[PDB]
Amino acid sequence: SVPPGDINTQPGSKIVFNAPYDDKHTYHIKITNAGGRRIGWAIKTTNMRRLGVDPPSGVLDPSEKVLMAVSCDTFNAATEDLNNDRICIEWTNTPDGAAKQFRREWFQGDGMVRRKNLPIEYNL
Amino acid sequence: SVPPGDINTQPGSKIVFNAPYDDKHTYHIKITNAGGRRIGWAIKTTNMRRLGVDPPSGVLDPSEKVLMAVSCDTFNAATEDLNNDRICIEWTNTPDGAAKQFRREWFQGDGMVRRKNLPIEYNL
Amino acid sequence: SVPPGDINTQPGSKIVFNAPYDDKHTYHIKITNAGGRRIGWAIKTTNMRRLGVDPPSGVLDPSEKVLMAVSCDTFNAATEDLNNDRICIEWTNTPDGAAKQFRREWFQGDGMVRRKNLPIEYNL
Amino acid sequence: SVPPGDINTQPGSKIVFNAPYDDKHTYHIKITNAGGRRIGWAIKTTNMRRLGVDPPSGVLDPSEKVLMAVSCDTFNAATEDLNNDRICIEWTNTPDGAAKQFRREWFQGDGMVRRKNLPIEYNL
Repeated sequence: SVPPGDINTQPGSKIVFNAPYDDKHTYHIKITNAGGRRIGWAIKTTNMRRLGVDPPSGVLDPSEKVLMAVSCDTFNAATEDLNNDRICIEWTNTPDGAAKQFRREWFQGDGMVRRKNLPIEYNL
Repeated sequence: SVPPGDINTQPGSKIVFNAPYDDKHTYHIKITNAGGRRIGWAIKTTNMRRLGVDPPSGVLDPSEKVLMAVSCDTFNAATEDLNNDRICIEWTNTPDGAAKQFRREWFQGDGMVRRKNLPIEYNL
Repeated sequence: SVPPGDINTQPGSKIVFNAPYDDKHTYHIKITNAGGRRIGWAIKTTNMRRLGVDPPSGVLDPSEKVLMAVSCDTFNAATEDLNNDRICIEWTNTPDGAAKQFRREWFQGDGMVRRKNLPIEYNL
Repeated sequence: SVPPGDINTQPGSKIVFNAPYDDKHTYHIKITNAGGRRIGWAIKTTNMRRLGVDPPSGVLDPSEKVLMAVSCDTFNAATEDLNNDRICIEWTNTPDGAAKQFRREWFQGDGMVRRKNLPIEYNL
């Protein structure tokens, strides 16, 4: 079809997790549909074990926005890696007559898919 | 960046596998860079067990073309599923000064990725 | 008297506030008495208006620890200064036979006072 | 950093103000840097109204010394408080490459601060 529009994030470059890490911390993100047509987006992390999202996917009209929540479980910054965590944002436009309900398919089918990465910075 | 150009396939819609399935059959595909800029492409199947590709990924200048070979091992069209096989083609443009050598990364970064599906039709 | 012992913080260098700034966010800090004797500590910020602490002061035995909560009200990262916020930690040892209850006086007295700074980093 | 060195005073324990109190009396103090490194010092009184200092703060190399002048305005011993006056001496070491010029900051900063009290004795 036609390349999708951009989205806006807050933060818009990274995301910092401040210690101490001995309690489930919950940060937030603002997704904003900068685009002209609707969109479908979905999130992917690098640590299903540690991080958590919700909601993991959705539909946004244009100029519409959403607030999703990232979680971080406890852990041991001493031991684990901290340079390789990331937050992945995928989105694409929605099929000519779509319903407000995310449909995985949209990605699977032939078409264009956009990305954005939000890396996690661990602050000790 | 900028949405990638289209590619051309032969076949361009599906791909049929004719029985009997008692040997390893080897079909072919023609990928053609219809685009204006170089591209990086890579293939994904739905049955790592049954199908096989080669080469699995590459770089194509514009108007350049390639011939890849699909394989199909023996099996038992009685017992297994045949409605769910697929061939996946992913491609994207290449970084402003790239070396002719596919680099996975190209996909990983933030940006645009195109896809095309070639479904496998089993003919009994 | 005798120079006070060190304390440990989590984080231990700075503290990041991630946008968006349209909701009161509440971060935490871990203070830990690395010292050999009891201590009295108290906190000072640079923006009584924006930030907030609690508890603002206390007493910690040795090896004892505390968790204080920093708050951040809403604001307008476009208007305000963001390079000049700081978190101040002051502590000193306690009088030979003290009761666990912070006493301002301890500072006002004759002897030694230790300071540690936690600067606030605003992440947009 | 590192705990500061001691200083020496003359007097070194108190300071007496002899009546009559019907005129501005001007006493003196000798501050002496007993320490190994430079220092920054500053004075605080308990009666901005009655007492006065000058100079109020300075820098002293090691073994260097200074003479500051305390003032005492007229008043009415017969009724005013006389048990609560004090003279406060604060000092700390100076930043590795400092300019002989007192900088308030030094105190505000990340480090240790020493005190010494000179109480005022009113002699009737």
